[PDB]
Amino acid sequence: DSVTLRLMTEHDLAMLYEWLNRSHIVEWWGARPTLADVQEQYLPSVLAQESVTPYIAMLNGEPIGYAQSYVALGSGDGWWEEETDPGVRGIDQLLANASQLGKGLGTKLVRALVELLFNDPEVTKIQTDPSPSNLRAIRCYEKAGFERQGTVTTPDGPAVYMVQTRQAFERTRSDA
Ligand SMILES: CC(=O)SCCNC(=O)CCNC(=O)[C@H](O)C(C)(C)COP(=O)(O)OP(=O)(O)OC[C@H]1O[C@@H](n2cnc3c(N)ncnc32)[C@H](O)[C@@H]1OP(=O)(O)O
Ligand SMILES: N[C@@H]1[C@@H](O)[C@@H](O[C@@H]2[C@@H](O)[C@H](O[C@H]3O[C@H](CO)[C@@H](O)[C@H](O)[C@H]3N)[C@@H](N)C[C@H]2N)O[C@H](CO)[C@H]1O
Ligand SMILES: [Ca+2]
Ligand SMILES: [Ca+2]
Repeated sequence: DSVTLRLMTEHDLAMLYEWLNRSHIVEWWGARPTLADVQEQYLPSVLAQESVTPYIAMLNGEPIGYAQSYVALGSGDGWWEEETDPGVRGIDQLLANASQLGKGLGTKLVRALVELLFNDPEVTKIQTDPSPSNLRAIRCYEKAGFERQGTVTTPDGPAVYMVQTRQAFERTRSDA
């Protein structure tokens, strides 16, 4: 059914810790953080100082994944140094359950996150940066309305820079 987003809290950290150690996640995210790693890195107030907002994806009253949005400009640590536009938001996300992968749930999560961010009238464009090897994530982002721009170097290595502008989001709301 319907994928929604709520803010992540401190109460979600043990669950997030478990998720980040599942093999389908460890593969693409990180790696293998301890409980204390997750607690000190993903505490919502700690993420705040990075301009990162954490969310839990919800489906039929159950938590099914983690997402984050961030302000690209001024990200620090070598991140997004050529950005000039404070309206740009980036996203990252994962699905908690291996049994639920490749069933279009990720596309729904991404669509829900993109709609959320464009409801901040200050947001001009959403970016994402899946690794070149992560073809499944790239295809998920494409189905969700993102377009591949090219390869950029990040502190996590080269990435496929993908974007969806507000104008593209407006134009793809109706077929009128
Ligand atoms: C910037 C970043 O966040 S980097 C990426 C982040 N996270 C991860 O990779 C964590 C582990 N993976 C996940 O949590 C999830 O797979 C997500 C969120 C990346 C994507 O969600 P999913 O539900 O699996 O994707 P969804 O099914 O909606 O779409 C994936 C597409 O790739 C295709 N696909 C499925 N498996 C693969 C694969 N192994 N290789 C290539 N393509 C694949 C699917 O068929 C679908 O395309 P199609 O509908 O045209 O046939
Ligand atoms: N100052 C930064 C802050 O801007 C922010 O950077 C963002 C990262 O989090 C994202 O990576 C995450 O998602 C990836 C999956 O998409 C995982 O492969 C990765 O393991 C995970 N970390 C990047 N894709 C985009 C960055 N802008 O968070 C950092 C540490 O948490 C801070 O140092
Ligand atoms: Ca505002
Ligand atoms: Ca239209």
